[PDB]
Amino acid sequence: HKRKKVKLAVLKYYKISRLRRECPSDECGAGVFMASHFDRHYCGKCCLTYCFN
Amino acid sequence: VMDVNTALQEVLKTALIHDGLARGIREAAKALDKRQAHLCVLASNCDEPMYVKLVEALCAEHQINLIKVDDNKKLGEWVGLCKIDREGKPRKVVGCSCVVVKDYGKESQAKDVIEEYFKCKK
Ligand SMILES: [Zn+2]
Repeated sequence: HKRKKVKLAVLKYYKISRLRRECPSDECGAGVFMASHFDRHYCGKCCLTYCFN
Repeated sequence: VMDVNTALQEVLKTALIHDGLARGIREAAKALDKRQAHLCVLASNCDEPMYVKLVEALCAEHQINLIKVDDNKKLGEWVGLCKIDREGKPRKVVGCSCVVVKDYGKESQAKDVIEEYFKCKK
């Protein structure tokens, strides 16, 4: 078996009130959004993984 | 007469050939947030209300000039994501709702959008 990537209809991170945070990095930021998992935060292109308990 | 339609075609082609055209909504989002925009235009033929509303809010945030095109497919043809197919009329056109000009690229007849800016200012 191989992984079949799942598709999402649209992006809804906004309402201007953002609904996710942004990767504090030199290369990227203010427009790239950090994944909000059930426990941690994680930035896709850079791998910054702000864990929070 | 040099109207905003022909001048819009001109500036969009010139943005494309100098690789300063961000087509889509995700690219339009990150480009608009990065404050690297010069112009934005959205299509009237969008049934989704959240798309148009989001584009209005995001463009209103930095107060950039706004144009309409009234046809998703026409705007897709203009921005250039199509195959010519040996003729002026192309096939399998992909709809493009929003597109943001990252860079004008070449300053040829760039004044016309600013002329239209004054026309809205009036
Ligand atoms: Zn990052």
